[PDB]
Amino acid sequence: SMTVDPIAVCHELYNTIRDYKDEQGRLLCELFIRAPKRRNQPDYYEVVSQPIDLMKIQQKLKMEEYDDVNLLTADFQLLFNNAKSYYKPDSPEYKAACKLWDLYLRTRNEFVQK
Repeated sequence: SMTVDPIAVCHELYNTIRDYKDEQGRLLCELFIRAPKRRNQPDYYEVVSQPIDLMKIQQKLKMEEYDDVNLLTADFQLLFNNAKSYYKPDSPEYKAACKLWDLYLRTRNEFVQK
């Protein structure tokens, strides 16, 4: 719709990512629940400067911080870009990042289309 309620749309988009299974029945978001701890993953933090995960995004959602769809988009962009920065194209993480990002955008586009 051209006239949307961002708080509502952001809740739906989070739920989309939270609940999605691929055709193999894999709950792809499970790979993104927790980012590696800084003090336990020096290789990851050589290539990732600002970590984020679904725990953080869920907390922000609960705190009502997503009142602009662009803010949620930026957080998922970071979430998936960080994964693609460390993990290589053949990895489950990279593949799931590409798939969930594309799902995010497609779902978003249906909510905010003219």
